[PDB]
Amino acid sequence: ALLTPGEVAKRSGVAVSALHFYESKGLITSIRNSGNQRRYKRDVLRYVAIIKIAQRIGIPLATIGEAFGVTLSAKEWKQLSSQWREELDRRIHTLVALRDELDGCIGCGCLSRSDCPLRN
Amino acid sequence: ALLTPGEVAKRSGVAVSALHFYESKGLITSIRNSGNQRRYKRDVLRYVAIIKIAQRIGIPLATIGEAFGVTLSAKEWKQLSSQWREELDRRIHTLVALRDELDGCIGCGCLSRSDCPLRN
Ligand code: FES
Ligand code: FES
Repeated sequence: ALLTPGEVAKRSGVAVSALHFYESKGLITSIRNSGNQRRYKRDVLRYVAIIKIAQRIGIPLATIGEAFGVTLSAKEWKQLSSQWREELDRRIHTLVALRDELDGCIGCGCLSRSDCPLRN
Repeated sequence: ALLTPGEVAKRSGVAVSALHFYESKGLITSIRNSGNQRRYKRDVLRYVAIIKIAQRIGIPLATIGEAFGVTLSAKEWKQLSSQWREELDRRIHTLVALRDELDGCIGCGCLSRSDCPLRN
């Protein structure tokens, strides 16, 4: 039912301080009691789980909350999961693009401020 | 011959403070004079140029210096340029790999701590 900060932590593989962070950026929330004695809900593990994946996928921490704006059913996950992949892919290509800029420049070596793609 | 900090800056597109940084991490060097009146050498533009590309390629700032250990002739560039590309590529795939982990998990949505690749 209600998990202690230390519990969510040990079971989500992240420091308590992170749950704080993830709380400051308003990604997860708590329910104080008897002298602000905080606590979290079962599902919370699911979020942090998703949050990590998200970070691992390269999604900026902010854009996380934004997509966290639209019971974390596989239906919902389908969403964040996709928008994020599609995002990952966009990045993937940006590098593949840079990889190519490199490919050309290697044999060159002019590093011309004026014309070298790597330089622009 | 000798470029003022402000000159290397305006012509390399980076703040003077960066040349400082790039000097702290020992990537470029200066030649004080008449009351520590610093100054840089012609070639220095070339380095910073390379440094930026490097950063743009994703190469960690440290590993820059290390590869800066082995007249910046197209011969030399061939080196750093390659080791870096080869590096970029390795990264490129790591994501393509993650992209796939995602691809599978999307339709799922179990986010099982136990078995979900995205989770490990
Ligand atoms: S190094 Fe000459 S085109 Fe880039
Ligand atoms: S969400 Fe089920 S395998 Fe990853």
